[PDB]
Amino acid sequence: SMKIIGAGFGRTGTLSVKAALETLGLGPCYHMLTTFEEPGHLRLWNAVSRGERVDWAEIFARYRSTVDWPACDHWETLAKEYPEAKVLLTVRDSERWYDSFRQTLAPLWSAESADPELAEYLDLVRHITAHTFGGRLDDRAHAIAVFEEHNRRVRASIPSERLLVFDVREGWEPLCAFFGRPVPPDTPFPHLNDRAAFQELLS
Ligand SMILES: [Mg+2]
Repeated sequence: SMKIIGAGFGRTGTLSVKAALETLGLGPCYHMLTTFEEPGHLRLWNAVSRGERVDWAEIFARYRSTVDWPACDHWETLAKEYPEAKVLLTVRDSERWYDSFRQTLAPLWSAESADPELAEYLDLVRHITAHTFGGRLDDRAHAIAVFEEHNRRVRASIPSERLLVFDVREGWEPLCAFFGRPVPPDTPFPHLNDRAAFQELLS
C-alpha cells in the first residue's frame, strides 16, 4: 500500500522531497520523471486523465510515496483509495513557484513535437493545462490563482492530523517529526535540480 500521497504541484521542490522521503525509508517515491522510466505508465496516466477506470496498483504497486504531477491532481481519489496513507502538500512562495513553472515547464507544455516518444507526455500535460489551468499557462495572475486555490482545496479537505503542509525551506525537522523517522545529525537537506530533464526533452 502507498504510505504518502503527494498533493503539491510540480515546481515545489519535488525532486528534493523525493530524495528526502527515500532517505527516511518512505520510498520508493514516484515523481513526474518516473513516468519516463516505467514502460506504459504514461498510457495509464492518460487513461486516468480521460476518466477511465484504472487499477491504481498497475501504477503504484512498487512505490510507497508520490510527489509532483501527475498524481497531485488526483489527491482526492488517491486519499480515498489508500485511506491509511498520509497526505503531503508541498508548497512554495507563489511568485517563486510561477517563476520556476514558467522557466521550466511552460515552454515544454506548450510545445509540439514530431517525436512520437514525447507524444504521450504532451497528451498528459495538455490535459493538465486544460483541466487544471483553464487552458492558459502564460498568465502569472491566473496561474498563481490556480496554485493558491489548489492548496486551499487540499487543506480544506484532508483533516489536519493526516496532512503535512511542507516547504523545502523548512528542512528536515517537520518531515522527521510528522513521520517519526530520524535523519543523522548534521545532514543537509537535499537541494536537487531537475530543470535540465525538462528543458532537454524537446531537443
Ligand atoms: Mg535519497
